[PDB]
Amino acid sequence: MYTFVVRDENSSVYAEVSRLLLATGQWKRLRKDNPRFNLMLGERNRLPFGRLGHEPGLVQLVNYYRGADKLCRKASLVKLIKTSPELSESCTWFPESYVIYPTNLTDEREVFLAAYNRRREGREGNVWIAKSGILISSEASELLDFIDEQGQVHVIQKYLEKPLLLEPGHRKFDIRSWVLVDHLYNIYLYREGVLRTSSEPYNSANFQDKTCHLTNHCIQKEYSKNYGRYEEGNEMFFEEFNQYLMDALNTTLENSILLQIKHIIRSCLMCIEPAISTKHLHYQSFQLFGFDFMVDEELKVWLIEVNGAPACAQKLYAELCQGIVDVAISSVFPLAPTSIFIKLHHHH
Amino acid sequence: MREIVHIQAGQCGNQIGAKFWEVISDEHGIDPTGSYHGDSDLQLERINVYYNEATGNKYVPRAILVDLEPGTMDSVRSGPFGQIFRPDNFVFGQSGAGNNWAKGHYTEGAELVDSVLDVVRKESESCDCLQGFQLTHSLGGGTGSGMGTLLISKIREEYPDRIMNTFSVMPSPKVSDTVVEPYNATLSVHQLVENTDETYCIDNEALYDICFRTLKLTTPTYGDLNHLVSATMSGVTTCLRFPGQLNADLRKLAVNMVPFPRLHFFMPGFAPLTSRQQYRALTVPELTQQMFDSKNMMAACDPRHGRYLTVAAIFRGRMSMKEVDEQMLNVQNKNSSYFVEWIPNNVKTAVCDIPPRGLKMSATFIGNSTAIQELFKRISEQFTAMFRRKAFLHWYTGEGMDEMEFTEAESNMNDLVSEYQQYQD
Amino acid sequence: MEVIELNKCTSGQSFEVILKPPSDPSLEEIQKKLEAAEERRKYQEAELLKHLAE
Amino acid sequence: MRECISIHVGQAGVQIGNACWELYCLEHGIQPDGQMPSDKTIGGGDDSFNTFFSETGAGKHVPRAVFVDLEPTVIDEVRTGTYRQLFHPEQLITGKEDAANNYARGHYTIGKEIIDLVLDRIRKLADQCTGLQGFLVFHSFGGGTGSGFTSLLMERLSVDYGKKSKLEFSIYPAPQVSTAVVEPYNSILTTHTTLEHSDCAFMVDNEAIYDICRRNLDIERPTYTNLNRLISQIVSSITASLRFDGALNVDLTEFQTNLVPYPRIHFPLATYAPVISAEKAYHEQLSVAEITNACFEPANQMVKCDPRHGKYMACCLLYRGDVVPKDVNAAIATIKTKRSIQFVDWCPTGFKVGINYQPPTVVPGGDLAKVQRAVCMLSNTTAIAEAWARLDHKFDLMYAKRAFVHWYVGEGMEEGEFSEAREDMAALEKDYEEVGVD
Ligand SMILES: Nc1nc2c(ncn2[C@@H]2O[C@H](COP(=O)(O)OP(=O)(O)OP(=O)(O)O)[C@@H](O)[C@H]2O)c(=O)[nH]1
Ligand SMILES: Nc1ncnc2c1ncn2[C@@H]1O[C@H](COP(=O)(O)OP(=O)(O)CP(=O)(O)O)[C@@H](O)[C@H]1O
Ligand SMILES: Nc1nc2c(ncn2[C@@H]2O[C@H](COP(=O)(O)OP(=O)(O)O)[C@@H](O)[C@H]2O)c(=O)[nH]1
Ligand SMILES: O=C(COC(F)F)N1CCCC2(CC2)C1
Ligand SMILES: [Ca+2]
Ligand SMILES: [Ca+2]
Ligand SMILES: [Ca+2]
Ligand SMILES: [Mg+2]
Ligand SMILES: [Mg+2]
Ligand SMILES: [Mg+2]
Repeated sequence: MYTFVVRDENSSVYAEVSRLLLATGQWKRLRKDNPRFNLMLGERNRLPFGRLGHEPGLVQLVNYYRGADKLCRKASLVKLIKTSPELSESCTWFPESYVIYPTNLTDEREVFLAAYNRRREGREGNVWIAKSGILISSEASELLDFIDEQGQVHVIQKYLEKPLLLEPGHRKFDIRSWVLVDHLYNIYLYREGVLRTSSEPYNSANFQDKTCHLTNHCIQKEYSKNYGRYEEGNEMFFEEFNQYLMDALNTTLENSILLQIKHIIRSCLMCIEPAISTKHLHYQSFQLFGFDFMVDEELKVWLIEVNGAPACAQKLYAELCQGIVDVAISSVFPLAPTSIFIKLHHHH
Repeated sequence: MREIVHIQAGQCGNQIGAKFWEVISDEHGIDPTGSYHGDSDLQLERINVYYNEATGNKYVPRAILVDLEPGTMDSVRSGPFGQIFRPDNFVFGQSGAGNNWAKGHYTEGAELVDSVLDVVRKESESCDCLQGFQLTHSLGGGTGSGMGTLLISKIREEYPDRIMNTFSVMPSPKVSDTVVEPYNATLSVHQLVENTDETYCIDNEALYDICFRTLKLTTPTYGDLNHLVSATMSGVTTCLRFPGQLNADLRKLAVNMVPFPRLHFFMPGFAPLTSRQQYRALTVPELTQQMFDSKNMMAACDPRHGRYLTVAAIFRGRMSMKEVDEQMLNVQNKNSSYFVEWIPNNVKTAVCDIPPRGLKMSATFIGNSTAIQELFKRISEQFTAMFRRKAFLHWYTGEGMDEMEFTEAESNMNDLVSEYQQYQD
Repeated sequence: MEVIELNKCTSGQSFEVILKPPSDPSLEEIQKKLEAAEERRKYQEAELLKHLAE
Repeated sequence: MRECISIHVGQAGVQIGNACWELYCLEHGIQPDGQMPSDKTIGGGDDSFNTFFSETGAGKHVPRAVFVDLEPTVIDEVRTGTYRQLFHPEQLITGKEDAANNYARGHYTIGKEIIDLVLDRIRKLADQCTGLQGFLVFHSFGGGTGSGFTSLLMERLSVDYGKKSKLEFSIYPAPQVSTAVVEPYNSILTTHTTLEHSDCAFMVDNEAIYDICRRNLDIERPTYTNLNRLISQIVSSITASLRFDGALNVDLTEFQTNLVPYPRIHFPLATYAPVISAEKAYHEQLSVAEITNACFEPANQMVKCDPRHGKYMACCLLYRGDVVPKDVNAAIATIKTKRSIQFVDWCPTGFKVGINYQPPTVVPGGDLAKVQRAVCMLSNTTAIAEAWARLDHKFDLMYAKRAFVHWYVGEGMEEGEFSEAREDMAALEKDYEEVGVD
């Protein structure tokens, strides 16, 4: 009889996993403070990794990799890419980025201004976006003044000025890919991705209205007036987006976009494997990731950010959650296909 | 040289204590005349914990037999091992106690208690370093109950910093001598709450139901019940009478089993308990499943009605100690809802290579469970059923007691129950 | 990757490797604490004997 | 030459001490009778081994050790053991009844009556020293003696030997080899009153030694003899510099200098390799880089934690056997390019290396196989704070209910000393996070 605890009541995802576990009639849920557990669906912040793997006779498994925050943080990712030799500073799938600490607090302010002035003199598009509360602007003075107004670390990166727009609509979009890494450090990619499309026509002469620029499901559902017009919940799934790429562009989602996505997921996760691997550890880790990509009018994929506690599309909770029980939990605590994942083999 | 002084008081106290020395004397190789005839030096390693060494390599138990009537003790002296007990250690009167707590505690008992302390002092003065005392007695009678608790009160006065342990038989109407047993039991429980470090609660109803349902004894006797207590008493004292990586003295066991001074009442358990299919080998999983099963519990309390504060199991015989740890960690991690989460690792296990006579391997269970409150709840209800009508009170008022003293015992135990309740949520 | 202070002897040797430059209670006070707890024991035991005397 | 007086308190300290001096004798070539054929200077000499052994005119080499236990069962083994002849009866001190796992008992009740006798016997060893360096105190966290009486001896040693250094070898409490439930209380109590009296403390978690015995030595249920024969290997590696010719960690002061930049953070993590089962017909011998690479595997750490998620403050590599500096630097280079070794910006990113050409000595009939080369890494990472977290948490679970507190108060301790001890650990855990996390 396997036992688990729940310490993140907000996790819509693992809320379903915990639901499926009990459905098997073989997983018993304990109080969140009961240290005699097999599986910890742990909290987001300040998860007590140091207390794991110290119970005699219990093989303990947790749903967060200790140290993955280096990849799921705005500033940490920029530092990781610029400093890591595996990714190098010349990484061709991550927009030019800079860490900018607010002046009321190393910092890459001058390093940022140098590239900015170079672009201004070169007649090239000099539109950047600051975030950590997001600001889009083409004047460097505005981006820095906004970060100083705040008190937290911000990151300034190049704003993709030639984004691929879906027709009809002439509208921006992003692609979410869920990626599951099990205890053996295999990289499994969910066959089902979602496009959170903007229901507004992309306008390049006005970054003030961040409705046609920010494809966030909450912004399109709060500050957009065409929400849910072309696709339900501003969410186009791989089936449709694939058929579109063929009819309009005469290419497939696999060749034009997925190969690059599968290559970006690999390079990022493999880069940090020696730092977060639980191969020879007294406990075992696995985690679900949400990668967000941008696609330009040249069919080139760019990495926006990585989410460590990602939510799933309403239509894909049952399939993915159960899949998280098959390859993540049951692979360590089996019960007495046609996989819904894509194993990205690599060298460990 | 951490000696233990044993005292047995009253009919039940002496009949059980008799079989106890009969059991361990066999395990240590001490024949009915005190001479050693074993074959393993492990028998003698800690032999001096319960025996003295006379001249000629004779081993004499360190026990003091006490009763207010000669009858019971006369039987022991004529019984199997009666010749092994020190003659001076027989301290008895002639009036009897009449199943009256007041007579054992205040009148008859008070006249004989000073002379029992004379023998206790004499046994202690011979100890290199006295661990503490252990009393065996019933609570429903008059001598073991009334005079026993008077003995503890005076032993704790002359030895305030020694461990006081008791095997206490709890009365039950299903296995009753007289209707005043709840009165005597309620009066003793308050004494034990104060002046004992560990009390092993032994319910006569549990012993009876085990003999009828599990052991398949059509008509159980007091002898039949005493077999189970003998085996249990031998089991709990295994970590004391033999060598092991434990190094457990009475005070060390108390420090790790009693998280609160008043909640020091334990539920013992034994396994196996086979009916005569008695030669079959019992596996480690079977020993464990039974040892934690309530039908093997001797307090007549369902542990699944409360939570374990601490648990201590002893395994005897040649068996995979690895497999032992596996099953123990399987019991806890399969029913963690019954162990308090605020005492980390409150379940400990010891192994012993010498099994009891006639068993390839066994397991003795010692649990400090909040479910024990159900026992005191029984006694309290039977006490109040009569006391509200003042039934049978004349026996006690005639011996010098007052009704006020009864009301206090009533409350002092209801408090005890209430204390067990808060730690159960 | 530098080696500094290399010392060799018959039974071994020792050296340093720099990979990157950087960026009581008196005796009286204890007797009191010891005796303080001894007094709290004697007071606790007095209340026990006072209890038994009653 | 300066002397080192070892002190062993409680069962764990006494038995570990027995296993170490058994090893010291095999290493230095001393027989059970205290005779040392190679020592050409009889009854005297200022050699490197004389820091741990004195010499009688009869040529006997007597450890500079004191064994103390509030109960005589454990120390009676030394009196009639194999090396019963090494010690004279004055070196072995025993009591009548122990502390029953009650810190308050070993410190106050019982310790008050025996403290002045232990110091007197130690003074007898000091009087045989021409320049006493310090003391090596071996004890356990969970025992009432090891925890309770140790902290009292440390306070008194700081008074009678103000300028002498004091290192510790402490046993961290592990449920798999313990029957005590109150060990968290004792540990947090003894660390509080000992913190400002110990200059450097090597913690060994039985949980770690236990798994190393099951994993490497194929021992299904290891005993204390197994756990101790292995710990005396690590202790040997850490004390070798004091007992052999050399230049690294030549005196007890160098331990505080090379390993403890901050006073309170005086708990270096220890990693050892290789540990090879002797029952293996023949093992392929590991290289300098492979054994050095193992020093960053959590498997062979004396305290299970993830150094990757901390910051190193210092780092010592102690090699024994066939090791030349060239190989060490080669392995280090490759390890830096593959491992996550984050140092603190206010500390050099470097490694001190010691090499002794005599490979690890193996006890005949022991569990460990003879290897050609082995290493012990003493690294001071903030990751060892994981240990304090586990312990402090168990303390909080019980103390929230005052469970078992009546036993301590009953022996004269005040309840305030509990929270006062706990609040110090809350400060200790804070000093570690300020130094490591960003
Ligand atoms: N590694 C190792 N640990 C031991 C050894 N002996 C005891 N321990 C550990 O020590 C802890 C208990 O402390 P003890 O040394 O037994 O207690 P003590 O110092 O003798 O003090 P008392 O309570 O008075 O007996 C437990 O966690 C044991 O696991 C040993 O020989 N080796
Ligand atoms: N450099 C860039 N170029 C183009 N668009 C960008 C961009 N940076 C951000 N965006 C827009 O912002 C959105 C992503 O914002 P970001 O992910 O940084 O904020 P967030 O993390 O709070 C939302 P999420 O839930 O995806 O994590 C995308 O829809 C994208 O259209
Ligand atoms: N288990 C057991 N219980 C007994 C035995 N004899 C009496 N009792 C119980 O003890 C109580 C009677 O007390 P008893 O010892 O006879 O009175 P005392 O001699 O004055 O102490 C009753 O509840 C009986 O059920 C016995 O041999 N074995
Ligand atoms: O004193 C009592 C009362 O016993 C009662 F409390 F259970 N006796 C019982 C009736 C016979 C006796 C001689 C007078 C002894
Ligand atoms: Ca009379
Ligand atoms: Ca010499
Ligand atoms: Ca000092
Ligand atoms: Mg985000
Ligand atoms: Mg009777
Ligand atoms: Mg001890």
